Amino acid sequence: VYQEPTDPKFPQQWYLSGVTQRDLNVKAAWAQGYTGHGIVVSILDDGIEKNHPDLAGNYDPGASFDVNDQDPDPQPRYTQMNDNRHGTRCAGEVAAVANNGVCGVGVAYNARIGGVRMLDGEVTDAVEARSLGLNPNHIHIYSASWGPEDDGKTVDGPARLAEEAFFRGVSQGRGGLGSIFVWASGNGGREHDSCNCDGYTNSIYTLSISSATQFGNVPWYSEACSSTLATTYSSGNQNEKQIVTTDLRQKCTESHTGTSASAPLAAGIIALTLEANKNLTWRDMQHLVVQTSKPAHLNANDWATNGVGRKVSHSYGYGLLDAGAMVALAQNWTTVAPQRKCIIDILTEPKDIGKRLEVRKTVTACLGEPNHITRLEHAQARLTLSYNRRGDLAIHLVSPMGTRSTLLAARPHDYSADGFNDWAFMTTHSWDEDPSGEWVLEIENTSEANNYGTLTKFTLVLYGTASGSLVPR
Amino acid sequence: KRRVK
Ligand SMILES: [Ca+2]
Ligand SMILES: [Ca+2]
Ligand SMILES: [Ca+2]
Ligand SMILES: [Cl-]
Ligand code: NA
Ligand code: NA
Ligand code: NA
Repeated sequence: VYQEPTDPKFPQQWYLSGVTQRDLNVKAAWAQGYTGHGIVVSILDDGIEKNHPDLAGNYDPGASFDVNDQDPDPQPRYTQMNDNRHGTRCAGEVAAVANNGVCGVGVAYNARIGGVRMLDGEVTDAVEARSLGLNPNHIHIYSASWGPEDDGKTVDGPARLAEEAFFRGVSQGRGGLGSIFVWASGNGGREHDSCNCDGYTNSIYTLSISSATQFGNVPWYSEACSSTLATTYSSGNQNEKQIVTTDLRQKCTESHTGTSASAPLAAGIIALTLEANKNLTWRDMQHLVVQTSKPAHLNANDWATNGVGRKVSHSYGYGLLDAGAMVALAQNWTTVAPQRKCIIDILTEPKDIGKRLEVRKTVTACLGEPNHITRLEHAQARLTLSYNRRGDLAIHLVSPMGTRSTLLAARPHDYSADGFNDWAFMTTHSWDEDPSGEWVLEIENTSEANNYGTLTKFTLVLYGTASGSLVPR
Repeated sequence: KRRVK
């Protein structure tokens, strides 16, 4: 009989388990025997307090480095305002030690945990690449609770070295199975930011994780977009509980918050899942997340059923992670087929946007060719366009099965006249659909202003396979 | 900043 942790703050970890069903179903995974043993997670952040009484027992120097100061020791820099507490808080969510009379427990409280000190300084492309590419045959899972500015006017993503690190990680990392990159989808909710304007979350190589409050609502800081894959609990209003974790100076906190707290919980659940089947590829893991995540009782006004019967929201992706269901489905999972890529250049001539532009195109999805896709995974609309005020644009993409993805919602603060330069807007919402047939791109001016511009390129990029479907939900 | 917590 599984005995749940006795740690003093475990009863306050409302998101891990409970009779109420408002949790991530993590105790059910623990009871199946999965606690993270043998899995290695690295927190890419401002450092990790490696001697913290709730981290020391799980700490892994092989999962750690200090990129800011070019040394192996990721110890945080101590300051009066405890500025560098952030990475230690994230690490405790993943792998805080259980049953040791200290604070609470990690989701994967027997996993090995490290940290890359890379935020305490100028975060260049090279700094990101050296962190994302750290010891990729030892680290299984990378957790990143940082990214481009959430001011609601930035469009930015990995530069060349960082993108090269993503492709090297998913291709050769973890023995060729692929590094698992977990990303926090963003804190830009108050600025009406879109997490599709963030190339890290929008990447197909990352599992972008959004947040839900204790009462099942969309937090004030949440960013909606089509690239988000799933959700974990985090903070909300001041009547809702928050996240319990290790804090700087060997302390315990019950007030960890924001998008930053969601990705580490996902990384922990993925660690449990990898223990249940160490042969899962980076794409396997995203399939498991899609199939097992739970919409129920998450409140949103945009829940839609896609072409294969799955509910999906721009606030939540496929819903809340379910650790028990993840580890159960992992055990007998059949590795997916190799990833195919079908490139469809849509336009025959540039198109003026004006007040509204609709581009319709019927595709065969590389019928007759070795990259024929009948089972979609990610889809991208790679758009090049000019426009006088970028944030007045709203962009939607409709799949042949009728699933409408919001690629871009209005961003009131985005006054940019720089448009989009082959920006690869990504949607997870048509996962497992057949992409053959009519795709529709809609670009509209959401303001009364007389805006102007031109769409000069629209590449539809389909990823997926031609085998192995399930009966739709 | 180029990147933020
Ligand atoms: Ca150091
Ligand atoms: Ca503990
Ligand atoms: Ca953002
Ligand atoms: Cl590619
Ligand atoms: Na590979
Ligand atoms: Na992503
Ligand atoms: Na079709």
